[PDB]
Amino acid sequence: GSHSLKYFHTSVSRPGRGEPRFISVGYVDDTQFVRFDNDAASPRMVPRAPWMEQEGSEYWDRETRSARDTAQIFRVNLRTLRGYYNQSEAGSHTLQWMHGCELGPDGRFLRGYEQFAYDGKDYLTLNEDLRSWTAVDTAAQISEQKSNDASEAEHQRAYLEDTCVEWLHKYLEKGKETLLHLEPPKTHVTHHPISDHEATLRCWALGFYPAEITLTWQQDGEGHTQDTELVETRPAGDGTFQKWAAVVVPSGEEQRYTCHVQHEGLPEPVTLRWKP
Amino acid sequence: GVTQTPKFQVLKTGQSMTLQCAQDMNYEYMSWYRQDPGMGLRLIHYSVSAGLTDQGEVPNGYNVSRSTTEDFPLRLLSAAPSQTSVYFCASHRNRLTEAFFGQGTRLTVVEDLKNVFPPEVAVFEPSEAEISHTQKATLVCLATGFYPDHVELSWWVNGKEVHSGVCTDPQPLKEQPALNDSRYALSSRLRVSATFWQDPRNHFRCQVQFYGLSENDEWTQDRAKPVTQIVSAEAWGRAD
Amino acid sequence: KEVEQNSGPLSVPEGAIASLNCTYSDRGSVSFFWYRQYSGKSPELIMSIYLNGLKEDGRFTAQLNKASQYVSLLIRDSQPSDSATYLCAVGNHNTGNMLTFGGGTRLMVKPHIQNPDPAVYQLRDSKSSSVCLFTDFDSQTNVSQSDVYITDKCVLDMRSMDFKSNSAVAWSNKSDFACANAFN
Amino acid sequence: MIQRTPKIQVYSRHPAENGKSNFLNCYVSGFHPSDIEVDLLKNGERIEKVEHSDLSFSKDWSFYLLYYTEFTPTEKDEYACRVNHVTLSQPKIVKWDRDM
Amino acid sequence: ILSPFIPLL
Repeated sequence: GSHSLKYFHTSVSRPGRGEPRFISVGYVDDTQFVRFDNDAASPRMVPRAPWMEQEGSEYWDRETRSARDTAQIFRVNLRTLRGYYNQSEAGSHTLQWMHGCELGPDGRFLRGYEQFAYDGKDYLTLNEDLRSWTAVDTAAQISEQKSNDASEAEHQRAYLEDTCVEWLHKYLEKGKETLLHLEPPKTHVTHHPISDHEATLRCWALGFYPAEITLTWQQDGEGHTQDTELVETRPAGDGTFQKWAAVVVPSGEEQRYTCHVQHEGLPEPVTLRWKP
Repeated sequence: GVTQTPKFQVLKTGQSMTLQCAQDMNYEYMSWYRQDPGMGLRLIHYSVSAGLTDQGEVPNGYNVSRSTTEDFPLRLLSAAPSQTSVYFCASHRNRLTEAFFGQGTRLTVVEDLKNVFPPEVAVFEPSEAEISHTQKATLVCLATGFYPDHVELSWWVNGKEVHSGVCTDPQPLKEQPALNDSRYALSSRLRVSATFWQDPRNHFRCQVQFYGLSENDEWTQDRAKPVTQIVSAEAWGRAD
Repeated sequence: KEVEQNSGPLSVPEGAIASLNCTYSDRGSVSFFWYRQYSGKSPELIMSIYLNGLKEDGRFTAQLNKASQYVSLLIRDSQPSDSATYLCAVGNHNTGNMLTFGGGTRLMVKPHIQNPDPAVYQLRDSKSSSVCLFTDFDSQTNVSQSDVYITDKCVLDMRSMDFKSNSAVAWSNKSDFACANAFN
Repeated sequence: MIQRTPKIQVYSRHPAENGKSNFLNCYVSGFHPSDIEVDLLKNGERIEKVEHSDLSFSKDWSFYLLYYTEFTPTEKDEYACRVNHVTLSQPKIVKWDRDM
Repeated sequence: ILSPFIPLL
């Protein structure tokens, strides 16, 4: 089914403390796999998944160049946008760029995406047709026009539809064990007395991948108007993800309560109950 | 968009020379290609942005520098005959997108400046045979004994430049095909009706712009100094 | 040689479709270009293609097939203006050295000589002393090659008669100056 | 020019067992701009040799990072995360609860 | 891999 190859680019201006910071990270699905950062003597693209640790110098030399090139263009763009907005050299500014291509279950291009953001708001967006843009303002309109005159959308569509997809395949293969051989949640329920008369049941879901997951509490196998705390899905550090969902319930009614866990790595949804 | 200079240039083996290139598009990337006759462009050197350079396929003999965004001069260190070639500068927005080239520099390097000559031009007059057989008259032009191959031949009719009816040779002919340093010939045809030929108040001129030495070159031989110049020839129209 | 073109030259009849091909070795190539260069002048960009497929502008069509690593150009309704060298350029992302050029293919658009009247002439120097001139032959005649100086053939266009002759000059210094059978 | 204040979570990689080696995570997320200062604390003392993820961002453009260190939970020891940002008047400190 | 195509804004 749907896989994706995404890069996320960050350029931050550092007035008279060097040129701007540029960081680039590449994900397949929920798995970071490469990285570039211009804080070092040699800034080089580098692996950040064990399964890239065996890619040869042709890969790294090229992607190094590629990142460098983008960094340098992003310096230019930060200057340019300072201009369009008449801001001083003294201020620090952030330009961000996210792009990706997705596969369908057929193994083929499904959709592509590309967006720019100045100082944390949308600036310029590539439209779903990958043939045109959407500016948010006058400044962006100058950028729209420049891109139009340059057939940028064509060039990006070529990357997104073709090259992006070619390489997503290569990576999915190389990282099969991580990307395709999923990790179901290790799943359990803890009990935490609040007061004399009521407890928190908390349903854990640990070490799962990918990050998409659904935790649900049921009273007598049905919804409940009951306090339902749900924490943001969080990285364990090891490539997997964690999440819990708690409800507070009257002590001695913990058996009315069941946790429902849906995740792609399970063969089937699991239900769960506090075991004394 | 891209101003490259100069258009023509002769050089003595061992001389040094700097071709100029400038671009108003304010793009990061700039390049120097050379192109030998019948072949593709080959990349000499390029510059990813101000303050950077990289080598291309055939860097040897050449130096580049990128101080400004706008300019990217190419420097010949010590000229050799092998560096006789046409040089194109280009500007580019991204590394792998559209190259926008300049007008080009055609540059011949020669052992000794004694070997440069201007062209000897001669208008030829229509065959009488062809005047009756067709009622159409071909004026021929022939520019002889020039070197280097740096010429631009025009026809002017009553001191006005014509294009219709015209056909210059594409390349010139080596007077001596053996010698590497042979001089050149170049033919051209202006054809017009036998009626426009025989009106005697009509003037046909074959102009040939030549590019050789500058004023500040130094000449030490009996000939007149092969500077840049035109060389013309004419006939008038004839009642018959 | 990374970018292969055939030098030719290729002939196409005026009005006919011309077709020009290019192959390239590196699967890393991500951008593709057709440049037209008139003798003497600079390369001038005819068409640019990046996505696999067909792209059309005016009389021109380009087709890219990265699977088989060829790019091609088609010129509909060939005009004498289209006579030129055509340059294939790829952008190789694996090596990054700007655009890599093929050797070029020269295209000669030959016009249909209406009424072929192959005649040799002779023309007196407009100052005392003569040159030979093969003229009015047809576009399928190819002119043949010491001290016997023969040019290549070249086509003029009197517009006020919709007339086009081929014309190929020759001369010598010799007194022994045949001319009448100069073009054998 | 948007500014967004960091969300913080503090947790072990594996569920804590006193004496058994583990990892301590601080996950900051939801913040803009990028610049941010995170320390991991044992009993108020800053832990040296803490590492972190490369800087990435979400669909809303907000950034996220994971700071982490090897650690060996004990019954009595306390751990926490201290975070300072531009959106913060003074450091925020979040204490590690091992059941959270 | 990274895009070989980078917009100039």
